[PDB]
Amino acid sequence: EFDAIKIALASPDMIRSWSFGEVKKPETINYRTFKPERDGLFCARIFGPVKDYECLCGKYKRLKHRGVICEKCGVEVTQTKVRRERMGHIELASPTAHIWFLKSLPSRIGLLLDMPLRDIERVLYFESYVVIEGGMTNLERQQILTEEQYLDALEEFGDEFDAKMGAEAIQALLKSMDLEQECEQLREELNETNSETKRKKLTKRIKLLEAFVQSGNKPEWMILTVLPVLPPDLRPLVPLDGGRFATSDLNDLYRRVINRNNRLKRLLDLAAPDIIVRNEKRMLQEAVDALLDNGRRGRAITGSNKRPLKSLADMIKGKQGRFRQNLLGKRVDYSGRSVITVGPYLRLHQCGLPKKMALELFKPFIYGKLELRGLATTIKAAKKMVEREEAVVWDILDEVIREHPVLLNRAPTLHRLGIQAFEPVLIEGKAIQLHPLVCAAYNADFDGDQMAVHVPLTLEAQLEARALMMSTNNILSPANGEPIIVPSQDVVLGLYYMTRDCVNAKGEGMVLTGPKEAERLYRSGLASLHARVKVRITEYEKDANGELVAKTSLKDTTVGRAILWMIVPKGLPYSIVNQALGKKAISKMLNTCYRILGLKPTVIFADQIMYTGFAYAARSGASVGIDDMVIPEKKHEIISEAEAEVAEIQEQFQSGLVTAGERYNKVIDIWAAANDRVSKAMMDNLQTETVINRDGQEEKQVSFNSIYMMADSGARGSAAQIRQLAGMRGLMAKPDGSIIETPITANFREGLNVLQYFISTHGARKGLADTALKTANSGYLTRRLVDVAQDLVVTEDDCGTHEGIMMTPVIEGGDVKEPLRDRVLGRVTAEDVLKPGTADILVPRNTLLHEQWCDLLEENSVDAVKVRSVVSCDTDFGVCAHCYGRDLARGHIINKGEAIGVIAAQSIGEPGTQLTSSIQVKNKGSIKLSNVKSVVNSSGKLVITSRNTELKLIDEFGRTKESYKVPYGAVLAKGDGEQVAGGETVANWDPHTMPVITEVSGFVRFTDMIDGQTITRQTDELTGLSSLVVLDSAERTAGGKDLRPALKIVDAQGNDVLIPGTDMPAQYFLPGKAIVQLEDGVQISSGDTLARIPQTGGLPRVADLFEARRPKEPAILAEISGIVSFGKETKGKRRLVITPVDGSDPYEEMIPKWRQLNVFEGERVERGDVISDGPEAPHDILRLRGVHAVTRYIVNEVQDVYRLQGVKINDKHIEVIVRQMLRKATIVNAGSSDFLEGEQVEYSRVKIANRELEANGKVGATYSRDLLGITKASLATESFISAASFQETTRVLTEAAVAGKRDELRGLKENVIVGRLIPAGTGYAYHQDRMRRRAA
Amino acid sequence: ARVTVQDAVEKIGNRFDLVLVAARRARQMQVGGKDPLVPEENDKTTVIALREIEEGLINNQILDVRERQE
Amino acid sequence: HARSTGSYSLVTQQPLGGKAQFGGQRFGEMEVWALEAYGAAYTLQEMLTVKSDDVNGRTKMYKNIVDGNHQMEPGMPESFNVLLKEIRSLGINIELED
DNA sequence: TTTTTTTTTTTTTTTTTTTTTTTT
DNA sequence: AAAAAAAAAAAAAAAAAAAAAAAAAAA
Ligand SMILES: [Zn+2]
Ligand SMILES: [Zn+2]
Repeated sequence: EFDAIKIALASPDMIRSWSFGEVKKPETINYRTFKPERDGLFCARIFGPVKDYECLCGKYKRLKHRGVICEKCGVEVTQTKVRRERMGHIELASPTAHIWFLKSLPSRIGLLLDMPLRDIERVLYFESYVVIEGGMTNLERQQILTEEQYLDALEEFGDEFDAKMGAEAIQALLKSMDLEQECEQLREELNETNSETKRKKLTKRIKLLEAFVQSGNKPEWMILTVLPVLPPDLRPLVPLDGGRFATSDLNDLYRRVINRNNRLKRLLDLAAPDIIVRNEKRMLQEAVDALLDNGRRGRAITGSNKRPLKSLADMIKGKQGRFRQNLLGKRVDYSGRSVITVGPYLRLHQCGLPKKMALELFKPFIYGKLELRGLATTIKAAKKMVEREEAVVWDILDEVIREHPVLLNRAPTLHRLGIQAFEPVLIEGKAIQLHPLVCAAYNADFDGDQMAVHVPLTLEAQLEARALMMSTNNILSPANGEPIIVPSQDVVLGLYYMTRDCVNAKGEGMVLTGPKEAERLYRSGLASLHARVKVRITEYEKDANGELVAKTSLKDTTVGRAILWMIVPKGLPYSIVNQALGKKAISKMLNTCYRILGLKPTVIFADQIMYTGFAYAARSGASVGIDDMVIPEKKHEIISEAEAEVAEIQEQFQSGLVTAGERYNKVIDIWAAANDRVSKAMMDNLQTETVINRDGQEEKQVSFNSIYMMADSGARGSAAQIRQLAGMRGLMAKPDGSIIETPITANFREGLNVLQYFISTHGARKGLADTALKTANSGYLTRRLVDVAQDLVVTEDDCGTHEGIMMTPVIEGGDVKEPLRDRVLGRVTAEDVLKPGTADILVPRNTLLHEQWCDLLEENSVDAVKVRSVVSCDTDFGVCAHCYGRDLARGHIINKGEAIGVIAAQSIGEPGTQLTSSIQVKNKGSIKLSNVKSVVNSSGKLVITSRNTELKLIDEFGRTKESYKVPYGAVLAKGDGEQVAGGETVANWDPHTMPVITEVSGFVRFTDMIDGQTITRQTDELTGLSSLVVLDSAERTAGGKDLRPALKIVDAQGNDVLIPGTDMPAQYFLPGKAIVQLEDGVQISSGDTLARIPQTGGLPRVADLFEARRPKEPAILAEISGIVSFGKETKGKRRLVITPVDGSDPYEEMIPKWRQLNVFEGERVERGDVISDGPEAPHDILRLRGVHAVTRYIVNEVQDVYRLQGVKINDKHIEVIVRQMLRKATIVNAGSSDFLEGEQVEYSRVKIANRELEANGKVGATYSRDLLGITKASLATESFISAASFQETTRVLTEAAVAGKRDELRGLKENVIVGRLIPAGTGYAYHQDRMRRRAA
Repeated sequence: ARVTVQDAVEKIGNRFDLVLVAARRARQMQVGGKDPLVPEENDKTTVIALREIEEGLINNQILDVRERQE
Repeated sequence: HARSTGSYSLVTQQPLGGKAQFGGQRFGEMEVWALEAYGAAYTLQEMLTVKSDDVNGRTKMYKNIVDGNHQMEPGMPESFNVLLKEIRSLGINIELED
């Protein structure tokens, strides 16, 4: 088969080659005999016959006349399907411009001639003339002229002057260019020019011209001369039942075009006046514009139905276009759908299948088996027998169904666990019975949510659905290493009720001879389900070298746990089933079984757990009545206290003691406190209230009140969803998001009056609307993410590299949010981890860190691990397997072939439907400081003179547990290495004020300070001290504006005090609005304060992060290390110049004046230091801080957003999306290579080019990495078909055509469209073979 | 009757050579040229091939060896 | 409702609308990622090659299944040819170089 | 008085899955 | 009786990307 797809412009000769006959008339079919109208969009001698092996004239109507052409009518006697391929060609009487190559915003013709698009559209409208090589006499080549100017020029010159208008003039301009000479001249201009905007324009036009020259295209081909016509079948004219014809809009546009062309040719023949022929030419231009791409130039022309008709463009692009409706996914045979039910008797790997639907699906299989068995003489007899539904067909169907998996698939398949293959089990009825547990994976609830079943047909597909997609194989999610078979909401309640203890139940305290005796006692009713007893249990352990050893002991348990123990497999220990067994305990029991035994034991264990949980929940009869919501006895007392408090606060407001805001805050505070008290009283009276006796007075126990059982167990409940039943339901928010002063003090057990219920509808409608729009935004985000990752396929075993990120546990500022184990588990390291006792290493360089290695690390208490990350993988066209790590739903290293890009995209996108002072030390440890500059203050304490100081709590074990960021100028109560106790405020600072603390001591002298010009006169009347306030630039006189107020500290002798350590005198050039309090001749110490200068969403934030959109406040960083200074200020901005001590000085930056600064004109700041302050732009982080910095920032941000809502996403996926995000690079130096100076080239191409150049003696080029948003990181792709599906299609296809690009069908998308095998899954090897046979 | 393929992936690595090898073996068994090795017990060619792979009497190497013998 | 050999469309050879028209289900853009995430290639290949689109392949597998042979002859989707023709209707020339 | 940068303004894309009196 | 295209339509948010026009700010 073919290997690559080429796309390029169409020359008129090529269009002639495609076609098979010109169309000369608008007719379609005769109304009396609906047969092709000659020379009409439906012909017979041009676009093939209408009937198989039959001519239109009917002279030859036999197969034996194959290939002949009937003399009467000239029809080639062939198949009718040839009508699907033959094309025509319409010869325009005038050239017509192609709208795609005219009105695409980077208009190809617009910048080809360097002519403004307005002046081109004016020409196409016959509104003005244009010189066409008129000679260097009086007018220029590209000069435009109006009617009067053209007439004056014609009077001036009759000859040696050529001017025209319209498509003819544009085509002449295109034909008259010299691409090579123009390219050389423009390259010279680019070399000489310096203007950056002019530079970019010249490089863009150079790139266009060079692309044209390299490709076989010619500029004149842009202008349309010969118009191809789609084959008739693709625009059908079928007669609807009853003599009515259904036709597409391509026909209307083509008819319009042919009619206009006929009128134009007739007018030219008749020699009509200039105005009429010009009008007809313009109208033909508009008609062809509508046919090519309707609704772009002018307003879309409608039909008789008053709607914008669909043209070829609308058929290509759009969600209804061929790409996204008939290529990337199509309706599928051997398929069906229905509603679902529970069907708990099923095993984990078989779903029900209605008899009727199953019969319809597997019909060809039934026919094959029947004609094999001989019961059907012919296929028609078999069809009739199946249709009548004979009794023999059922045995055949049950024979076929035996081993033939069917793929169940829900409608929103967000992630790969939304298509799973079960083994059908025939069921009477019309419901697709589905195993209950898998609902958790599907998020399928039996409220009428429908499901589709597909049937794998081929042998390979059957084995695929048997070995990859089976439900029993997906016992572990792709996003995180936790199971996805957690017993969900009813099985869990059954186990919880069945694994419990009652202080005194029937038959408590006897001794049993094992689980069998316990079950036997329970069934007869002699001993209650849960009564404390002693049982002899044998538990097995595999501590030996794969050999199980048993140990028998007389454990103390309940009869319920004794019954449960018969289901747990051999290996697990008894202590797992010796507790309350809620939802976390049971899920962790499943996880322990999976990790200790394997897969099959855990599958059978899950099935048994489900069966027994259902059975014993049934035996419980766990109900819920109106006596199971015990409203607290002290609720009314709390509400009375709250009302008294709010009344007192209102009275205080009447006295004016409290302002409106303060009283509002106090009232909300008291209401929150009262609500919390009520909830606590509720829980105390609900969870422990049950009291019984056992040979004594009384004793308390965990209560069996049904709602407490359904809340504590985690089975469809929570402490939050309760307290709206018994205790008051708190406060409700208004549409603005505010919190209403008066909460609603009635729960659901007591009913809500009119106003309180009406208040409690803002929340409900806000939630419903948020969900309704969140599903849409999440779908869009998932599509973009998976179309940015739709190339990542693991093709290598190891890239052989050392680079990697440094993974460390994350600390928000307080306690650790996530330890090192969760983030590091199942990844390949980058260097030999070594214990704090660095005399020996800890782990090898390239060992997959499984559980044992992580536990060893925890024992040795390591802080950071240099781990290889996908962002750093050195492979091209993929990533090394060792770079990715553990497979996440396989317990081993990733498998060479898994399409990590798609699974990572789906993992990130699925949760989208689940989204929208001082310091206090907690633990006892030693203070540590990182990147800190500090000096002793006037009072003997320590003051930080650095910006990026980080405090850490190094416990006695040497591991950080707490981290803090300190602003500039903070007083430390203690010092580094000083052990401190919990609750100690080691440091404190003022949230307001910006200090200018100094570094020297001595008398204060008024240096470069002038009243009025630099400062004003003001006195703090509160204390009577005169303060020296610096005026702003917009107020101070220009005379003193050049002068910056400063404070040079000197001694009593007049000598200038020099900065400690350094030699420069200490001068602090104060900025505007600085309030110096201390006056002249005032002695000050080091660090004395001179001026106390005064001062998102869940899903949208993730969308912005992956789009890499510059935030509202683009906090600018230190572009280069060096001392700061101010240059020539301008009106709108300040000139900040950063000059290194020994580097290049000239760089400067314009900063808006209103922006707040953080450098006092003398702080030497290294590269990357935040100059402004605010949210960072990821592009800045990538450009300055490197590659690891931006990936770290993105990972941290997205993980914060996700963990905020309690969703886990292993960081590999975000890293993969990041690797795809920053994949392009812009050349800085061309070097010995052959790359343009500023051209933006894919990273892999430049990388391999540089590597293979360095293999030679030539010097490689320098590249600056670039970061592009997901949408733009997708639209700029090597292949054009892959980028032609998910985005603007007109732009992509136009760019591909003009560039003459060439796609090679290498990704996960182009192969999908073309129908060939996939280079990711089972087809991987095949593709490799296809590569190996080639070039061999 | 079969449930899982864990032993199969343990025998043949990559869980993708498994699918292809089982597919080819089942294809030989299905078209009426060849005969099975493991005693058929009412299963289908796919599950029989997976039984052969799991028990360890066939893999890509053995399959190619039996092919080149013929 | 389920379909196995219902009548196909005319413009792009594919199954028809659901239920009353006897059509299949939509293996949509979101249901092809669900397979690519797996190691599923052959199943996807058939799901968008011979189950819906390729004009002769579905008939060939029909006869094979009736003949007891489980295989395919994938060919190329007819909708891809439709897209090629529709792109060629514009002024852009597209072909399949080998 | 010309030229480059930066800013503004207009325009172009995207926005979930399935189920009728009048000329030839 | 077979065919056939004008209109005066007018209308939407929200958000963001990208190209074109306009205004500083010089030397
Ligand atoms: Zn004829
Ligand atoms: Zn690598």
